[PDB]
Amino acid sequence: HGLKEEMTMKYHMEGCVNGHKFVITGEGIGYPFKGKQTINLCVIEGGPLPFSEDILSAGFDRIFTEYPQDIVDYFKNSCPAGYTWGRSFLFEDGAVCICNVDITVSVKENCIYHKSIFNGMNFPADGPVMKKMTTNWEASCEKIMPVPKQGILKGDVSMYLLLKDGGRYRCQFDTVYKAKSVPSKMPEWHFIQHKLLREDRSDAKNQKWQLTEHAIAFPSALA
Amino acid sequence: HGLKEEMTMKYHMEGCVNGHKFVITGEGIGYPFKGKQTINLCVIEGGPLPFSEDILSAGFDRIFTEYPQDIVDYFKNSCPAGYTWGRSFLFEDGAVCICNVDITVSVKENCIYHKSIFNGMNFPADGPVMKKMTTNWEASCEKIMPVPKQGILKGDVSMYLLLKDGGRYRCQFDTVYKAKSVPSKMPEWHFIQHKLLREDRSDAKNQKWQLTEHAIAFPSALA
Amino acid sequence: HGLKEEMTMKYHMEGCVNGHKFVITGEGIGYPFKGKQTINLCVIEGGPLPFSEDILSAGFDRIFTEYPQDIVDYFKNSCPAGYTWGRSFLFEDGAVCICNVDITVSVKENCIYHKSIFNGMNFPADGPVMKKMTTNWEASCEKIMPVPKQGILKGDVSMYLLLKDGGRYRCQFDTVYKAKSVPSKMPEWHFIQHKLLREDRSDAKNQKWQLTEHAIAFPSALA
Amino acid sequence: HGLKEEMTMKYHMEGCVNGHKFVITGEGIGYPFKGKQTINLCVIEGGPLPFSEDILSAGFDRIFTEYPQDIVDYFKNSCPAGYTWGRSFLFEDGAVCICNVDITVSVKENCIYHKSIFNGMNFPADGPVMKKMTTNWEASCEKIMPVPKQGILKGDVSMYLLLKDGGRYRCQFDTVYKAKSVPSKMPEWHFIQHKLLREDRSDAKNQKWQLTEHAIAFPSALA
Repeated sequence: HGLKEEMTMKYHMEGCVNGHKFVITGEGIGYPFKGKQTINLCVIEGGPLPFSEDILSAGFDRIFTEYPQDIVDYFKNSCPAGYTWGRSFLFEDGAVCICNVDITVSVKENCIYHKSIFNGMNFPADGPVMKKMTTNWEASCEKIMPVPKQGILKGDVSMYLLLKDGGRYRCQFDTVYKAKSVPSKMPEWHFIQHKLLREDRSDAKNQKWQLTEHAIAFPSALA
Repeated sequence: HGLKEEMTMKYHMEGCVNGHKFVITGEGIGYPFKGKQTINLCVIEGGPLPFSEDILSAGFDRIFTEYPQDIVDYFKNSCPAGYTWGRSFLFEDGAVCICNVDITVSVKENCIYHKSIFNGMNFPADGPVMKKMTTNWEASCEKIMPVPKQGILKGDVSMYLLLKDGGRYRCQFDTVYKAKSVPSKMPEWHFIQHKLLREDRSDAKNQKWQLTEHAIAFPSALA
Repeated sequence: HGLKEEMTMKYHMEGCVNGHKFVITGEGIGYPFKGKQTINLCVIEGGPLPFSEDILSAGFDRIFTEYPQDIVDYFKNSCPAGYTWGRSFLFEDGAVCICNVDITVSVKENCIYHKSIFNGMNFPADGPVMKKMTTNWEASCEKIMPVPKQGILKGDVSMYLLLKDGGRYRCQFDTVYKAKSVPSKMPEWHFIQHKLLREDRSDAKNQKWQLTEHAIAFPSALA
Repeated sequence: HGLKEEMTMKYHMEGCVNGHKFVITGEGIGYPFKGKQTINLCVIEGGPLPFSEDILSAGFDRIFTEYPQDIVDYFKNSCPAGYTWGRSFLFEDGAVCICNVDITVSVKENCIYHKSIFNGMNFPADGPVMKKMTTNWEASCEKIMPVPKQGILKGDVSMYLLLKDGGRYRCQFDTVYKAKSVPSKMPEWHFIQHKLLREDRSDAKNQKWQLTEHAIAFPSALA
């Protein structure tokens, strides 16, 4: 579908969180069929961010999911034209974010482009996000489900951002995934398990960090 | 504060709802001290809109609130520099929107400028917003609360959008209002009642409409 | 309708909060047409309660609401047979309660009886409820709406429990009110403003407290 | 822990849903180490129920979960004294239920006893629960999390009840699990996948049905 075992990618995110504007760019290398990716981000406007970077992590691609042969891979089937997705983030302390992403494969470059718009508000000044008290998202299991009359998928995952003191901070992710062309095949409902990690790489020059994700699709374990 | 009994205003909104991009411009006339306004909107890009216009109505100014003398008017006080606000809209069927607005008074024009960004997603294709089945918002009572030590306000109002068949469709609004300069005076908590009405004005050529709002601040009725 | 200007009432509540069982009895005197009541509660089983007594307050009667003559008084019209109500309490930190109440007028004794079942859970051990850090609910405005063709009302109020440190703790109330017998008349939607106050009266032998409420119904102030 | 390869169980549930009171009794057989159970329910008061029986299904035991040897089994370690649990059910259309269950093993009888109290409200008259339009819960993945320093667990699962017309009706479950004796060992966080199936067995004398469940615990799939 215009894809190879190893690919590069590019990222552009513009956002506003609690009224703070920012632009982030980045690049990475991934293995679409192994569901693995490693990416490096740099805050080119609005740095240093007054809020935890961890809230942005999921806003930077389900092409990078190891799918078994007997589950339709809606995301690779959408390539190379690609797909768009929209996601709401509902945090336990009343904060709300929305992210929209447009994904396109460049077959000429073997490179997957990502353009994001990220908007969020109502993070309490004294909460773990504005106080930068977060460390990493916990590993998760997302439910993926088809909307057959519409040729789109929905995702549903209850997420936990782990805190410096050892506590957890919950966020409900609800996602709509939409191929750019009408799919011939639709998957049945299944799960995707994720593990996403951040490592800071900031220095005198820029705020920057590395994200790594490993994702695998699974059917229900029950016969 | 650079305000007069009668003023004009200008509106620019850019947004995206369920992946549909659009731009809307507008102008009107209002009476700040009476808490009354009438505005006319024009869809300039992305029309006709594939969703109900009603979801957008509150995204286009608490300066137009009648305040009694013994309640601090945070919004008028913030003039002529103005203020900003951010709102989440949580609909009963899972849809989520976020709107950010920047408001500033041109004393030389006697005009209030409003620039807004509206994003929304997860409106069901068969729901009243996508099927354009709504008529008007019901009149409402918003609670306004000061945030101690941050010089900002929060707003909380449970809204109902009335449907062509006599139903109601609920949306929870949560707002943060922030003056561009530190306030010297902060209000105690109070209510604001609103009545917001839409009248279509669409050609065979163009999508356009008028909005009127009347808003009044009140303390608790129980003494 | 079996009602007088001054009446007595009786209360029996059984409940479980965070797995703690309790039984509470009470009595009071009220003024139905003036919207005022004072009641006295005594924990006869499960005392002293390991949670804030304030969560229980709204679980012990809209008969005690001053209605203007131009709004239908559904609650008084249901008497003397009475009415039942069911309410969910959704707290900002994830705690959830439900309460069900059965209300009947005894004309022989000029006394309104209240039988309630209160269930709640997921109050965090470190939170204001389990640490008894609450003082009183802030005054409120509830929206009351008729349900076309079911002979019932729905109430919607966003409540705030004031904290010892001066903070607020939010809870969303959603109520279903159901006259025992079919009403001849239904109200249009309106507001009810409430003010509810608690005074501790515990002694050497029982946990005890007094509650007072004043409630008045109003149309929209904008017509 | 007083457990055997094959065991029997007894149930008693008392409840009220939208004001309708009921009593259910039941009996089953199960295989704790294989995570399988089959139970038969009989409505002994308040039959036939005016709501879908499917909302009750999860209210009738995590002892019945196939556990990896390398994950601490909180539930079997609590036996034979047993454990209790509380759960909130937040449906997408605003209905709310709470269930509390007390579980205990009779070693003499090789029998697991369950006593439940189920209360729910705000199911819309025209919704799939009151219109009995549901067929079965879809198979799920619950996240199970230890609570540091309290010796309890929390469960979080986003559940979907399948409808006759092929649609889905969403419910968020949040559970608190509490061993009767303070545990010496706590598990790390993990998943439990479930599949729960209902078959109606109603005759002219009683409303009756069968439930089967298969549940397996898993760690995160990712390294």
